[PDB]
Amino acid sequence: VRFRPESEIYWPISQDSRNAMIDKLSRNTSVNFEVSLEFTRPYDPNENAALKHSKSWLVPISLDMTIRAKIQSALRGDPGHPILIPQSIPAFIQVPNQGELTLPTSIGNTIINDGNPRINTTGMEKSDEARAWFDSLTLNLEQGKSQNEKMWIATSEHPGDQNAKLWIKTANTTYSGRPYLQVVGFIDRAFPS
Amino acid sequence: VRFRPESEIYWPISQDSRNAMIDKLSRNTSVNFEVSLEFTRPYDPNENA
Amino acid sequence: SQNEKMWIATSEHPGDQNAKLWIKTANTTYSGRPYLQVVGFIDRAFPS
Amino acid sequence: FSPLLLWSLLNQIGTISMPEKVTLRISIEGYPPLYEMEAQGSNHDNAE
Amino acid sequence: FSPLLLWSLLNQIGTISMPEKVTLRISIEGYPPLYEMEAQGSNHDNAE
Repeated sequence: VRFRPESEIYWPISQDSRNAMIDKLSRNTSVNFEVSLEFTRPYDPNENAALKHSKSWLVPISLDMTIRAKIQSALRGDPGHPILIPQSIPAFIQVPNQGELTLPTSIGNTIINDGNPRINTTGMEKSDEARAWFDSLTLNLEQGKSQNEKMWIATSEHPGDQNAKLWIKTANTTYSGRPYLQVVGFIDRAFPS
Repeated sequence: VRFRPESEIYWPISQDSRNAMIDKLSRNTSVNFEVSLEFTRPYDPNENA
Repeated sequence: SQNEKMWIATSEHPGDQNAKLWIKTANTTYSGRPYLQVVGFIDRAFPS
Repeated sequence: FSPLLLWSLLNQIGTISMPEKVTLRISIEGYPPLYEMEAQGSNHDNAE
Repeated sequence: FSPLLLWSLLNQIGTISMPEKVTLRISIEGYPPLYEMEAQGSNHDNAE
């Protein structure tokens, strides 16, 4: 599955929703990131309705003041500010017969251990243990001539060592020249009675 | 539950949808207001959705 | 301009205000307007 | 009295988690909404 | 052994078709999405 790096629609935010986001960033509360993935099946006239499979990941924002200030500047519309979300999207995913998307854990052990082992020595909790082999997302706001035109571009970075021969190479677009975001899915179709 | 008084997005109306609303108001037909409230629960893996 | 068009909501309590049956609202930390409030009674003990 | 005990242990009323997402919309019927708002949160600490 | 044969023929695990529509969204919680993208196609030939 290849997604275009640019956004399909412009950002439909109001000034008062954006001001609220910046003000919440100013304090010391807990703000979160969110990545959502969805798969939709055909009609299936035997049981009607299209089966949908969803899963979302929440990545806490660092409590350090400098990172939050950088995020505030990025949302305000400053030129160079790559919002960074570490360990957000999985490169490999599993699509079951019904339910929520599941992570490939067998390949996770191979990637985290073999190659160049990364951290996994600071007594990391079980919440981030199953997320150590994920990719990272960087986001930029190209804006445009006016405030009405505001679009975001995404870009991914492979964990550990790049060009590790475990990665399927990406495309490069036939109109803009930017890489395509890639996800590999393992569809399960042999369903039960 | 506390909602912000302002709106999260701008009004995405077209001139022809707005003109239709005003014209329907001009006559003596029946127009209605509408208020909708929604609550969403977690995934609940026992029964999904 | 016409591209920027937003609506603001505001609520009014029925009957007598400050009737001690109302939970007081907040007042916003960025604009100063009251927050719309709803109190919910969630039911979780579901059956078999 | 074994079926009665089996049934009593098998009923076992359960519980479900509290909502995290609440939405509100105000509109004139048959047209795009005039107002819409969102109130997310799982820590149950923010004012929203 | 007729009930066993009936059950074995009646189980008959089935198959379902592959997805055609995939969506992705990136957002800060409680706000309109910052990015959203679509990947449609049924011929399984386009690069998307």
